[PDB]
Order: sequence, then C-alpha cells, then structure tokens
Amino acid sequence: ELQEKLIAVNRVSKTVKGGRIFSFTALTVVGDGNGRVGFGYGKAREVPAAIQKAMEKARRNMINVALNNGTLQHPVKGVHTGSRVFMQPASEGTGIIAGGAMRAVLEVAGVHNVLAKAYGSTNPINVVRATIDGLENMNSPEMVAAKRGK
RNA sequence: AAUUGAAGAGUUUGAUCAUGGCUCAGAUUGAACGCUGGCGGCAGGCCUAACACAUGCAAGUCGAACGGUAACAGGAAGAAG
Ligand SMILES: [Mg+2]
Ligand SMILES: [Mg+2]
Repeated sequence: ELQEKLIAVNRVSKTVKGGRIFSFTALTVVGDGNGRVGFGYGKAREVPAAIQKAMEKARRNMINVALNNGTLQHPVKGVHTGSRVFMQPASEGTGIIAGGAMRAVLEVAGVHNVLAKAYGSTNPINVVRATIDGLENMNSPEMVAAKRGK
C-alpha cells in the first residue's frame, strides 16, 4: 500500500478590501516505496482540508524510477527554479542522509540508503520536484543497453 | 583486510519567489570563570615580563700518569710514665 508524508503547511494572505483573509497551503508526497513517487501541493482555508486535497493530487501524479537495489544508479544532479540537488548511491549499510523534504521524497520513493545535498535556495516546494526531476532523468543500465548488447 | 563518503533551521514581506547578510544546531583546547564534587588508571600543567631574583642542588673522575704526607685506618723501630 502507498505511504504519504506531509512536508510543511504554510499560511498565505490575500488582504481583501474588507481586511486580511488567511489560507493554508500544504505539500505532501506519496509513493509505493519501490519505484513510484509523486508530490501534491494543495490549498484551502483550513488545514485538514488542504492536506486532503494535496494527497489526492499527488496520487494522480506519481512517476516511475529504476532503482538498483535500494539505491540510485549513478550520481544525478537535480535543478529547478533556484534549488540545486546532488545525490550519490553510496553503499548499502549507510542509511538515508538527506536534508529537509529530501528524506521524505527519497524514503517514500523507496531509497533505503543514499547521500544527498541541497545547494541554493532551500524551499520545500522547489526542493521537492527538484529531487524528482533528477529521479526522472536518471538512466538505468537496462535502458542504456538498448544501444547494443551490454 | 588497511577510502562505509556530503542533513539543515530561524530571521526582510499583507503574502510569494529570488538575491544577500546575521544567528543557531557539531566537533575541538595547554583553556579561564560560576555552582558542585567519591575513587582509581594514563596523560598534562607560565600561552603574559627573553621581567628581576634570596636560598639549596644541577660536572666531575682517574694513586693502574707523577712528586707527596695535609686527614687518619694499620704496622714496625726507638725513647719512655
Ligand atoms: Mg542562498
Ligand atoms: Mg653533589
């Protein structure tokens, strides 16, 4: 069964003529724990509800990745907007070593051990999906062997 | 057998994304200060005035190199209570 995790919940203001109205935005990541991971960004005027919305959207935007064992193939660089990401497969008995929301994304995607680092802005929203871009463009030996033989 | 290696957070805005500074979570020391203080092992102990120094000790040893009896530990002769 899928597992879901909540990264952060924020508050945003609209300052209408009448006054100031506050809304809540939630970011969540869902995944099967083997190959499939997705993220959702929901909003609402109450917390519990925004979370719900997010989950729904995440489930419907899962993506697939190839994982040599519980680890990546090769080092990959992820970039989006203003957040750079770097990851290394590392050995097996090392645990997960990552920062804010990278632990969430990788654990949900099913990476039991990896070395990760974030450069530039650390904005949960960008860092999420910046990791996922790298996992997207990761190339596996099986799909690179389509060139010829092995 | 002797390469098992990399975490971030707070803070500018009504709110957002950047840029950019400040601050914190770690480790370490020949440390000092405050409160407190049972024992043991190993190590350490003037980082400032190469400023000035009372007192004691820290370079002596060879008679199997040679003249010698100033100490005195023996012996012999001689003079003697
Ligand atoms: Mg920055
Ligand atoms: Mg002496």
